[PDB]
Amino acid sequence: SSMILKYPYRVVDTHEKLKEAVTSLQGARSIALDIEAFCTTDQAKQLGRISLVQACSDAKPVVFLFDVLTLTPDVFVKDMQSLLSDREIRKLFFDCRRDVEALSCQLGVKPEGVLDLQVFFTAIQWKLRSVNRRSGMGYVLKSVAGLTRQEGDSAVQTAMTLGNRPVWDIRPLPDHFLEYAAGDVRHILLLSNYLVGNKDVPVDVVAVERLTAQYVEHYAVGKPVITEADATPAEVNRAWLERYIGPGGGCHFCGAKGHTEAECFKKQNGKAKCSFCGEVGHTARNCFKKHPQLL
Ligand SMILES: Nc1ccn([C@@H]2O[C@H](COP(=O)(O)O)[C@@H](O)[C@H]2O)c(=O)n1
Ligand SMILES: Nc1ccn([C@@H]2O[C@H](COP(=O)(O)O)[C@@H](O)[C@H]2O)c(=O)n1
Ligand SMILES: [Mn+2]
Ligand SMILES: [Mn+2]
Ligand SMILES: [Zn+2]
Ligand SMILES: [Zn+2]
Repeated sequence: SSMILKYPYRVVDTHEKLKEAVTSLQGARSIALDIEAFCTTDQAKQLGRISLVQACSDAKPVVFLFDVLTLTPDVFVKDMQSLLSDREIRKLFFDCRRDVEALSCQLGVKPEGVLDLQVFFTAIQWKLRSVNRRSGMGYVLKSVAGLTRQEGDSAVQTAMTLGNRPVWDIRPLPDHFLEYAAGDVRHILLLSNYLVGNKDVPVDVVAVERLTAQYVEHYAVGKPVITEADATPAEVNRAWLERYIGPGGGCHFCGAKGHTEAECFKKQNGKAKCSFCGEVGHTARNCFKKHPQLL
């Protein structure tokens, strides 16, 4: 878990390095994936030109940064297609919608065996609280693993937030861009250890796989997606949650949707609080301090 965050990045920008990277990823059970794309003038939904594809698997302690721009999409696809198409190797994503659209549109490939960890988290929230909101990476790492992320380089982040320039076109890439690019795939693989193969997780992995497959089918159609699967960008389709995860949950104490019994203020505020000694759990009439004859 802690070891994954210390994986160094290896830039893959030659045919020789690509063949070696493929060989490693071919022996994996799970591969975390992400993309860095050109920032657009529109700042649109559809990702710009693919610059990097980031990969980090369980087979080797390393983050591959595939320079798709240098290699070209044709070279990258020829060596990575069957790997991406192999359903026996799980492809991990954190919000896969735009990435899947980009892989379909720009690279001509639809990945198989996809698991979307953002959707996984929302599916847990649906099961327990009838909440269909998508949460950011920082929130999910905190909530699931207890970690607080460092946060990205601010000059890198400001350049992306401005969106007046491609940013990821420039070669060679400076180290603080390469480190920024490598960050999310480390976090994704780390999250999979907490969410996948864990009996305390109240949703089955196969159910989230099938829910993720609906996203992949919707977003990998060989062309730009006009109609979104979700009502707003920061939520998950409720009918899809109903179908693949089941009914939404709620508080077992007060009956309300939006929180669990462990978070319930009505439960905690409703407990007996001793007016004489202040302790929760008994009243003053049953207090041993106030009434030592009881002890
Ligand atoms: N405009 C938006 C707003 C949110 N989102 C998604 O919803 C998540 C939660 O965003 P908020 O932090 O705004 O709640 C983001 O991490 C992102 O995946 C999006 O993709 N587009
Ligand atoms: N943690 C929480 C959150 C909400 N609640 C209660 O649940 C009810 C409905 O919650 P919302 O206000 O989120 O809709 C309210 O009566 C609120 O006080 C609670 O008792 N504990
Ligand atoms: Mn992404
Ligand atoms: Mn990223
Ligand atoms: Zn409650
Ligand atoms: Zn007392």
